[PDB]
Amino acid sequence: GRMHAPGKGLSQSALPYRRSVPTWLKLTSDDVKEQIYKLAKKGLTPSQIGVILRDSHGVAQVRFVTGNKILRILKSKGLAPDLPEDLYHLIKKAVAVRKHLERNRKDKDAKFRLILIESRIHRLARYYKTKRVLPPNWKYESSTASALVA
Amino acid sequence: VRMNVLADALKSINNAEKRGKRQVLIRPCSKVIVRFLTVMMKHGYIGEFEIIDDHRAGKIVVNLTGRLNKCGVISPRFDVQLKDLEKWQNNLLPSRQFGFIVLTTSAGIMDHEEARRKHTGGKILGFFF
Amino acid sequence: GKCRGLRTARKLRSHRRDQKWHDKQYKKAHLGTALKANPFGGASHAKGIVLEKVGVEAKQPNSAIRKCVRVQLIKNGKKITAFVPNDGCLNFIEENDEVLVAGFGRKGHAVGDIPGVRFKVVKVANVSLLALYKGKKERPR
RNA sequence: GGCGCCUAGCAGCCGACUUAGAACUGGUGCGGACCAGGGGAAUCCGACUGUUUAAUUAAAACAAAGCAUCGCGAAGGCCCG
RNA sequence: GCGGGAGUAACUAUGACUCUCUUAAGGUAGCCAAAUGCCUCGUCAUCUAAUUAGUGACGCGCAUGAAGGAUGAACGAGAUU
RNA sequence: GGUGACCACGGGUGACGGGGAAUCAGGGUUCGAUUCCGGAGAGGGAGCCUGAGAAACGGCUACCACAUCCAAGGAAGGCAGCAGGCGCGCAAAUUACCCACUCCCGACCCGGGGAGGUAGUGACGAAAAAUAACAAUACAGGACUCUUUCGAGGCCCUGUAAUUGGAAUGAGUCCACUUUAAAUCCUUUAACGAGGAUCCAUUGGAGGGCAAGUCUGGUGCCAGCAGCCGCGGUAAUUCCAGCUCCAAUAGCGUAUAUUAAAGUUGCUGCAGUUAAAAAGCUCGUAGUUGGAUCUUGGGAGCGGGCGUCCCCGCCCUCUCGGCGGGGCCCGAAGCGUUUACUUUGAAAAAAUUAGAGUGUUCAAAGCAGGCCCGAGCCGCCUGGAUACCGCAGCUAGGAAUAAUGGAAUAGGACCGCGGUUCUAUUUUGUUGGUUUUCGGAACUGAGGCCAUGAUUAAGAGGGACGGCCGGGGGCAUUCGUAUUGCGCCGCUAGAGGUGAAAUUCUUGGACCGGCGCAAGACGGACCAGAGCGAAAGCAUUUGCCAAGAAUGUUUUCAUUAAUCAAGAACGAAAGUCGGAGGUUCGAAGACGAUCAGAUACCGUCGUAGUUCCGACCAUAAACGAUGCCGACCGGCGAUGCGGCGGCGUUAUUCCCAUGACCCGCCGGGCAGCUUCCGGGAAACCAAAGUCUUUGGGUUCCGGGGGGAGUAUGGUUGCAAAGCUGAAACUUAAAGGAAUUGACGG
RNA sequence: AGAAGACGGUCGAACUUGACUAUCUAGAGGAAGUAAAAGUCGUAACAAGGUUUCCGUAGGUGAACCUGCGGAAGGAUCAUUA
Ligand SMILES: [Mg+2]
Ligand SMILES: [Mg+2]
Ligand SMILES: [Mg+2]
Ligand SMILES: [Mg+2]
Ligand SMILES: [Mg+2]
Ligand SMILES: [Mg+2]
Ligand SMILES: [Mg+2]
Ligand SMILES: [Mg+2]
Ligand SMILES: [Mg+2]
Ligand SMILES: [Mg+2]
Ligand SMILES: [Mg+2]
Ligand SMILES: [Mg+2]
Ligand SMILES: [Mg+2]
Ligand SMILES: [Mg+2]
Ligand SMILES: [Mg+2]
Ligand SMILES: [Mg+2]
Ligand SMILES: [Mg+2]
Ligand SMILES: [Mg+2]
Ligand SMILES: [Mg+2]
Ligand SMILES: [Mg+2]
Ligand SMILES: [Mg+2]
Ligand SMILES: [Mg+2]
Ligand SMILES: [Mg+2]
Ligand SMILES: [Mg+2]
Ligand SMILES: [Mg+2]
Ligand SMILES: [Mg+2]
Ligand SMILES: [Mg+2]
Ligand SMILES: [Mg+2]
Ligand SMILES: [Mg+2]
Ligand SMILES: [Mg+2]
Ligand SMILES: [Mg+2]
Ligand SMILES: [Mg+2]
Repeated sequence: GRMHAPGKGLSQSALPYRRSVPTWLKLTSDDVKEQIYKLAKKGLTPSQIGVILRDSHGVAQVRFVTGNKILRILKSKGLAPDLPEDLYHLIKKAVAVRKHLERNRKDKDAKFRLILIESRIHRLARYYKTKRVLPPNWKYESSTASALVA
Repeated sequence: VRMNVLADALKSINNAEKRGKRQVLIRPCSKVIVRFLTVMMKHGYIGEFEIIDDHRAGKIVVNLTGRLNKCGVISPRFDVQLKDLEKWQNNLLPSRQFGFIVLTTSAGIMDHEEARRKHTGGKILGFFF
Repeated sequence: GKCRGLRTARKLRSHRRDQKWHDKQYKKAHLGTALKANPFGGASHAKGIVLEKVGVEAKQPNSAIRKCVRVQLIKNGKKITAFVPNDGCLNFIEENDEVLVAGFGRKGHAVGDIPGVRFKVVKVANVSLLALYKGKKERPR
């Protein structure tokens, strides 16, 4: 079920049993890596890079075709984002909700959603500090988080 | 969330056996499940089982022979010494003439009779009769 | 359900000793206020001085005058009411006697049709009421 | 300028008051004069601060913030003349 | 501004209750021998050796009572034990 | 600084701790003042001398409380040692004898020991075990037999009562021996010692539970019995008695603590819709619990018989192998993680527990004992085992399960090669000069090689993205009639309201009709066992603002998760505070009716409120009277959303798209029907199933009914009140579901 | 070699005083809960209990209770037609 919702959805992705690269794919590992580099310089997060690569260039799995994941490739080249993608998007959502709430004081539904989002932020930050992705003293401040996103 | 894969598999086998199905599919496979099923198959309580191998955790399809009464689990894997194995045995088994207790030992996963035969204790896994 | 983890013994024992206060026997035996309220002070028998001789009406379905004595215990000076349990043993009871009183059967609870009486007289003036009733020995004149 | 490592900071000079501690000591006396709250438990009234019968009443009286009511849209309400 | 008279509970005593007469409405919540109670130095308790004093309590209250009633810290050259 | 929700600190203990005791399926629950070990104290404290050892008390000093003598000047005290008194009590023994045993002390074979031993009291409790046995007559009974009921004796077993009727023994009197320090007791042994063998068995019962009387006489809801149901009000199976029976038996009853019964504390192993019970809802830290994945199969003769069983052999490295230079062998160093776990070994006082041996006359006991002795045995054979002893600590095998780590900015492993600073010993033996790269350690630069190094991507989760979807939320805006009030116009005498009336409004034009105006509420019908939201809740239009489930995904991260004490957000209505507004309805209040009364139900009016903004409160039958996450276990037809695939109809258009229908499939929801899945006390429930065949993870919470959600304390609040929350006492039922009947304005 | 005695220090009993904390306990008056009397008044609940019952909240009344607002069915409706 969902972390903060009473939903039990099943919509997922079914990765095929064939890990091999399709024969009709003419892109080589370095070619896909250069495409990822260009998209990352354009500013796309790894999820968007994967979506563009799958939709347009016909590559099924970057890991299958290159042997490495998109974030691993970006970090190896040295242009991975300072914050993780999901944590960044959670902070962005929290900033948007706070900006709405400071004008709509009666939006108690928005206050409840804000509490849920900030709980998710703190749990994810705890995970990242455990994995040493984030600095050990990293803390999400509601006041200063607005300058980190958008 | 699912925290005891063996417990889920054993409950599925028990329910299919009670309903009278000829085959049962248990979705999360593991080495512990395969060893438990191997013990049951060597004692003849189940038929052949085949492992469908996906790149994730595999699935198992077991042929039920219809001669199983219960295949429950002891979820907290208590440490079982040879001095209290008899108390576990007469607490969990229907009689002293049949029924087996599977416990994971240092020598491997095996029933209580073999555990006593080669003189070792271990952690309780489950039972079947 | 209940917790079953390998290291849940602290919670199990804490919950057990919290819930053990909710039955009347454990509460009575371990709170101490019942012991303080008990006139005997946790003793099987007690001695007292007969303050008075009284009659107690039986309960609603019955109709009788149960013969009791109002007795002040020698220790702690508490005043209780004790049934005199035979046909004519009230005649062997007079004022200022030193009587021995025991429980009346069910641990500080009233018995039968006698309301609010939890004790009965066993001996008077250091001679047994059974002995006096059977005539095996005489009042100490 | 080739020419060296105070970098755990040193050297010299100068300077107010204040606090804390210790020893000794006097016939237990020491905030030695001066300066300088007796205290507690309650009852009544007034909330408080303020004001008052100069020349017998400083109060519980008056005032007060707070509360409530009333009149009046200017050719008007209230008042002087 | 905010009432009377009668009867009434298995000991007595009160009167939950019931009759009537009457009012514009019959004094409600509260509070009391109070700075408001004649009788009165009321009755009971406490304070004392002894208290017309004080406090607490009671209330058919001569003649308590709601923009004023009842409380409640802080304060007072206020009255009292 | 140190310690704390892994419970510190504080309080209580009717707490000395342990070995152990009671109970006894397993698990446990209670008790250990008490003879063994350890500790503490000597009326309460405190301070000391001596001595190796004392903060000693049968040592001292002082104070306090008691208390002895006194010639009143002083002096002397410490039985929680042995006895023995008083007091307290429900509650516990003789002011006895002895150092004879076991040991202790001393200068010591010799003395002393209220340690200790012996005896006395002793129904604390435990073991054994009398109160009778036999025979012969009568009267019965037997599968009895002899002729087929008839009658008897070639048999057996009871009971009734007797001049039976003579055999055996003790309990007692009591000589001696024995025992013993001396006695006592036991065991021996003289002599007396039994026929109501009067040498006398009792304690509780006879309605049920629960074995035993529907006997008789008294009493008459009295006396009394009765643990509980109940008995007794004049024919008592229950009281008081007689008789007869029942149970245990030298013991039995009663009271109280405690254990089992109690699966009514539930770890094993309870429950939580309706019986008592799941928090209003969500988040959330401690706590608890966490997906899959890393060595498997192949070998040889011993081999649970390659006897294709398999005791089983397995087909770590480097250092002097102790039998500076042998293969004749096994020792010094380390573990290519750290643990949990399991097995073994050690170390774990005795007694007690279990248990081996042993005829104590048997047994409880005890740790003894047994073999021959022809009399010379100028003495032989033994035993005084073993098991268990939790947890913690130590050691050695195993490596399944579970935790934990190694190489990702390579700051990685391994083979070497540069360039660095010191030094135990060198011996380039006369000392001194010493060269010592000598040997290894000191840092440091460039290489080779590692298959160089990242498990997979959960019908776990988070996040991105796409098209939607929705009375989800907030802000603004728009509209609708209705109601009420008002202003004009018309005509009229009633209108309203009710069961009936009446209060009320009305020739002042009430009601009614028409046209307008104003205000504040409210969003009908559409509107559903439909949707959304964590719940509370959410329904006129349009716009804006953020949010969200589900779906689709060959996107991304890679375990980030589930439940959660403490804490936090929201939380209908009513209620509170401040400001606006106040149409309707309408607590309080007033009146009219009804009635025996009517503080009500009905009617008329009407304050607070109902509306909006801001701030409190935190409660509801806040309900599904039903925790959340996860898996499994029937069928069917629908419905909402999203997606996918199909004959066709329809919308325009020239065809496909895209809408509206039709037929299906998938996923997530609200539900419904049906079923001997199964459960349940049943009602009923596809969950309230997968539960004695009992264990997926986790939170809260109940323990007969009342007292009582009360008192008190704490805490929150402006208040109302909210949260936490007893006890005394009382009671034998209170309750749930179903059945039959009776009753129903 | 040395006794009495004294200054000081240190352990420090004990007494007085005050504070805190435990129990036990008196108390005018007030306000409850249990039990028994066919005591008085009414008849709120069980049937549609004669105004369906009940929950939360607020006000009021001799008393049970009544009334307003929101909720529940544990209801007296599992249902009401295009
Ligand atoms: Mg003043
Ligand atoms: Mg004031
Ligand atoms: Mg002046
Ligand atoms: Mg003056
Ligand atoms: Mg003056
Ligand atoms: Mg005021
Ligand atoms: Mg009055
Ligand atoms: Mg008065
Ligand atoms: Mg006066
Ligand atoms: Mg005076
Ligand atoms: Mg007074
Ligand atoms: Mg009063
Ligand atoms: Mg003690
Ligand atoms: Mg002890
Ligand atoms: Mg001792
Ligand atoms: Mg001592
Ligand atoms: Mg001493
Ligand atoms: Mg006898
Ligand atoms: Mg009898
Ligand atoms: Mg028991
Ligand atoms: Mg139960
Ligand atoms: Mg219930
Ligand atoms: Mg947590
Ligand atoms: Mg695992
Ligand atoms: Mg009218
Ligand atoms: Mg509200
Ligand atoms: Mg207001
Ligand atoms: Mg009205
Ligand atoms: Mg759980
Ligand atoms: Mg109870
Ligand atoms: Mg009613
Ligand atoms: Mg009614």
